[PDB]
Amino acid sequence: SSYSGPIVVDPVTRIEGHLRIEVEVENGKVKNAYSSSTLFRGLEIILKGRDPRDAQHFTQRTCGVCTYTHALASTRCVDNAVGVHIPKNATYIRNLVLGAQYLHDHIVHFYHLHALDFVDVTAALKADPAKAAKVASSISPRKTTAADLKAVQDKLKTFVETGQLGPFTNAYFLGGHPAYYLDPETNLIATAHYLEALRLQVKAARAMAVFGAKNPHTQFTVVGGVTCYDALTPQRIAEFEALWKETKAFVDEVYIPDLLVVAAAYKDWTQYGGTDNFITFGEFPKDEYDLNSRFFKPGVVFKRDFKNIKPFDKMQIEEHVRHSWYEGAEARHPWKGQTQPKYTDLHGDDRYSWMKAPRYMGEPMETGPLAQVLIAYSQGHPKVKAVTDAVLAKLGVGPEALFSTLGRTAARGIETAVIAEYVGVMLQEYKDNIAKGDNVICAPWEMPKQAEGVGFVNAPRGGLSHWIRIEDGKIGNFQLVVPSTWTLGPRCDKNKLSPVEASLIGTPVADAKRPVEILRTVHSFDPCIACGVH
Amino acid sequence: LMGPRRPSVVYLHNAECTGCSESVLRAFEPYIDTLILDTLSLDYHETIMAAAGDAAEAALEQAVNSPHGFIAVVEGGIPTAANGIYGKVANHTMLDICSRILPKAQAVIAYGTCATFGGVQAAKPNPTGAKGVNDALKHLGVKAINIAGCPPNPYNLVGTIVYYLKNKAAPELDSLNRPTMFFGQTVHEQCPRLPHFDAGEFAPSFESEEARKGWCLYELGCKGPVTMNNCPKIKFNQTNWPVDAGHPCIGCSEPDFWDAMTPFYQN
Ligand code: SF4
Ligand code: SF4
Ligand code: F3S
Ligand SMILES: [Mg+2]
Repeated sequence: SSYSGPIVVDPVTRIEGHLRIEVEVENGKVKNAYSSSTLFRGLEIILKGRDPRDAQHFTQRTCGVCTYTHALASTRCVDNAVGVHIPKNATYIRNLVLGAQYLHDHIVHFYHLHALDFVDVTAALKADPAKAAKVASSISPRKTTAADLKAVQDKLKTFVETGQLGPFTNAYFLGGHPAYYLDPETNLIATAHYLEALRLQVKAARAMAVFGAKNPHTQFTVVGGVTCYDALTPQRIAEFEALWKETKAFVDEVYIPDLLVVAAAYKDWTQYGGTDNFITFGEFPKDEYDLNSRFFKPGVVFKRDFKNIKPFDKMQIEEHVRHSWYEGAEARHPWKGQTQPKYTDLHGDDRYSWMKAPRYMGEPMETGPLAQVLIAYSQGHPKVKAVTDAVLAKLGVGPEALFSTLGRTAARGIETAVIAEYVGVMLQEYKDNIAKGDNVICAPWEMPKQAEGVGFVNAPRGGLSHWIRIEDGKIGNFQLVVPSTWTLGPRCDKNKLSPVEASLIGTPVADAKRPVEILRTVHSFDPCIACGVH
Repeated sequence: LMGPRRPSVVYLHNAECTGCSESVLRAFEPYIDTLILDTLSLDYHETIMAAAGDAAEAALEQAVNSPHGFIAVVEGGIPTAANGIYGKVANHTMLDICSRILPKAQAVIAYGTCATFGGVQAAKPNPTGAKGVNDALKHLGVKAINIAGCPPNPYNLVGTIVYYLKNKAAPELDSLNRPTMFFGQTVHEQCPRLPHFDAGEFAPSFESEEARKGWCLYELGCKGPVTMNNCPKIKFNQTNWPVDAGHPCIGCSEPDFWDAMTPFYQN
């Protein structure tokens, strides 16, 4: 029954943006892969000549999934270029909004983007809700009853019997699928939590708007700090804190237990989707000018050598275009970046994506939760170690298991749990700082006629950097190098496969018409194509 | 994916950041689960649908050719430069996809300043020749209801859909084809800082005591006076909106605002 031949997945759904994945399969296993990003917008071109203060408003529209993150990166970049040191409270407020973004983003990724690769929603109808409730209650301090799950089952039953399956139309699990393993009861628990997560995420996102005006696309940052004097009030802090507390409870009581039950059922997925090299920029600074002041620290790892973490040197980044739809073949450091579109169609002149191919010391680097977690762990981060160790003990696997599709999925949860607790620490520090009588949230600054700046964010998908060259007080060059660009960009001029391409080699494909195994690995990177290409 | 019973919605993603899709997920009373289970049938949506690839393409064709009819909700501008190649889905240009599908819709809603007016990728110098839906597809007689903002208030999408389902017609539309029930007033005439505006009480900087005290943000660039939206009334996420967070309006529900309203910190 084993398939040899191509498979194309276009569109890849349950990602942000427009991705085409192409693979070559031989005897039922992926032998070759191409990551093709098929929308270009050209925000870097549009920014040229504009006021540097305007950049964050444009670049935030790089992505509405990882909303805020680009406004924060551009504002850090312009803050850096003009040499302003923002007030402690601006750092706290920016950091808190970012922590809230991570919780929202990862919860929606696991349930609403990733889980339909592993959960058969229609098999939930066959479940025994009483058995299901016992299972749910055994994995979480939250008690679930048979009646609770029967309500979900009854709602789903009515939906399915209507014949209008909506988002479930033509799903790869319909009719059953050999790569779908869960029993009906676990399908029912996951489906109940999927639905619950649709309303919880409203609260998670609202936490960002308490300080940040609105979600999506916050509007509280400025060069020099933040604008939201109301964020100092006890009422707004309490409102934030209540949403955070409810969000964290969902992470701890619903998301992580579900993540572990699914991972235990798919333990074969420790064997696929590994990568060699990792990069991370660190996040949640005490000092805006010192990455090593961040709660997660930057670092670089080659060939899984975590005993030899290398410092991150921002000058070792170059973005390749040889296999991308841009002019020529010359890789550029982003302070010398070029964005010169030139389309050749799929594989025309060996080019197949609108993403550039970032390389660090010439190597392809995974970024995102697995990089942040593994590097933190290896740096001795006590909270990351405690949660990672508990997850591995629960799953009964060794650390080697993390180098996989399952491992990266688990790392996204680990980071969610760690950040959810750390938001409480930042909140307390913020409260303490106000109580000392510091009510300042914005600092004055002056625009230089000529400057260079860079801003670093570790976003939910990894290391984000915005790079500016100011000339005559305007934007002379503005380059974004985004986490999905690293992970899902194409080959470079040394023909090295990018992390997603390389990770797909060896993927089994049970049914080429329904290649859910490809989706499991691709989705585990949490692709953001609007981000990767901009 | 549909048949009778709930009205079918086909949701298309062109040149977009997915912020408009995310805004719909923030729907409140009704929430998005009620909308997808009870009110509507969401028959194609690349961000959340289970099918991918050929299976997704099949679901789309099934929805578009249904004898029951469908409503199209469109996010993102259409890149038209170089015969549409800057944006493709399933190796078709977005221009071709929309040209084929939207004339078949019973009604079209352009959701998003990008879909309504061209948006961020249409800002100068518009390398991809991005256009709003009605501009790009004028020649095919497509007249989408425009729900503007970056992203819009999801209250405005649900209110328009509910109206449409009730009345079987679009609501009163302004000269930019936006419903007057939501876009009939400037942000400014609804703003709590208007008394300071009237008094010439402007914050001269974000760090100033005047800003701390909530004075008017006009001198810091506020585009509220020239922007039609219901932000101060409905707010976002049931809790806040840009000026109440201390930041000027950047005009985001207006056509061409990336070029017309910039520099964002000047008036
Ligand atoms: S209107 Fe704004 S939020 Fe919506 S897709 Fe366009 S850039 Fe994104
Ligand atoms: S802050 Fe803006 S919308 Fe409010 S009164 Fe001043 S100019 Fe008008
Ligand atoms: S920037 Fe947009 S969200 Fe409202 S306050 Fe101004 S129209
Ligand atoms: Mg770039």
